Amino acid sequence: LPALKLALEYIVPCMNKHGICVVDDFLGKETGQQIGDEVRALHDTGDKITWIEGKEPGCETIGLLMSSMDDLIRHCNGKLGSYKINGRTKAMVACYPGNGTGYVRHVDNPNGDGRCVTCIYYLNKDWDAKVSGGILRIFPEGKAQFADIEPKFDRLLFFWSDRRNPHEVQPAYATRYAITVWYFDADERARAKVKYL
Ligand SMILES: COc1ccc2cc(-c3cnc(C(=O)NCC(=O)O)c(O)c3)ccc2c1
Ligand SMILES: [Mn+2]
Repeated sequence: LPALKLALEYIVPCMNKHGICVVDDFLGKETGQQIGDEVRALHDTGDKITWIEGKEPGCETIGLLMSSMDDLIRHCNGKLGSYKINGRTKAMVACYPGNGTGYVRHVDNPNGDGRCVTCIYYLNKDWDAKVSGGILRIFPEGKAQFADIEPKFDRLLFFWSDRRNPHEVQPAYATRYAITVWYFDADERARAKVKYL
């Protein structure tokens, strides 16, 4: 699907209706394999998370992914709830070493630091939840039933960052790589800037 078709006909209505969106095969085997090579390079060369602006040497494919997310979000702007997106963080590359680690139930932005949307990219090739686990569970503002998201390769996930989506990362018994970008709300972020100082 083209960027604006994907955005308008899927991500926008889907975030409004559920607040959680998954897009599979986002960039294809070739681009995704390259992204994975770069991430595996970052970790297998040498703080289990690192921040990438996208123009660093060797992260050019990562910057490509960040740019693609940006394109989607540009097309969603003004249609994603009442938020106006005017910026985003750098990309956080995250590693779960595979020793039974995870992340306890948490909320990304519970103190109004400006982040509304969370964007995760999964680079895990031939990943079996049964054997390796590492599933992300989102409990969408209650909603009676949670959502289990496998970190399947070339998968792009969006969800609201505020209290609406509490989520946990179930223990990982294989090495788990992902890339996360957060998108800001203009007004919330401007109020946050003043409070921090
Ligand atoms: C010390 O400075 C910081 C600043 C921000 C940080 C954010 C996270 C974080 C938050 N959420 C998730 C998550 O929900 N991941 C779901 C998934 O991977 O599928 C995650 O993996 C990692 C961890 C450490 C941080 C350290
Ligand atoms: Mn999180």
